[PDB]
Amino acid sequence: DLAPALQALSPLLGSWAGRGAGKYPTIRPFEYLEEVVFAHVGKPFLTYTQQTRAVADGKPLHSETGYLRVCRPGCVELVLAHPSGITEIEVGTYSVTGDVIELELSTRADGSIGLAPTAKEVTALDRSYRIDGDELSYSLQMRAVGQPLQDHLAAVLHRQR
Repeated sequence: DLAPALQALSPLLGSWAGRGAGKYPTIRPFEYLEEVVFAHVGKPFLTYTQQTRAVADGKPLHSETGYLRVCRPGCVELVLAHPSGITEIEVGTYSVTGDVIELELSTRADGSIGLAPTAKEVTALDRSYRIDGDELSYSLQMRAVGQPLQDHLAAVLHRQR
């Protein structure tokens, strides 16, 4: 069933929902609801899809989709497409301390960003995830549009039954 390489990350499997917030020097702050699903097809990667929407009415905001590859246990390659015309490969590592998993990834660690002709100029993304039991939280930092690498999105999600 589950590929051996994915065993440490098995607590990610399933559906998660919660709420977060975003900011950047070039935009107004905002908040969002978020739904994520992690699944697999028997190979050494997880599938991942995310949709966010406005807190007030539920209007679609951002989404992302792709794969969390486990090269060899302890190392990850996150490969993502964004509907904003951007692709992202973040590379990094994780650690398990009991029911806590900490994952740290970045495009800056031999990752990649691709920009469609009409996309905004994003040049680096860093992600820090913590899965603690039924709570998943993250912070994402971004370097883009003339601004230095800094906090951009963060959320807390909870495992759905």
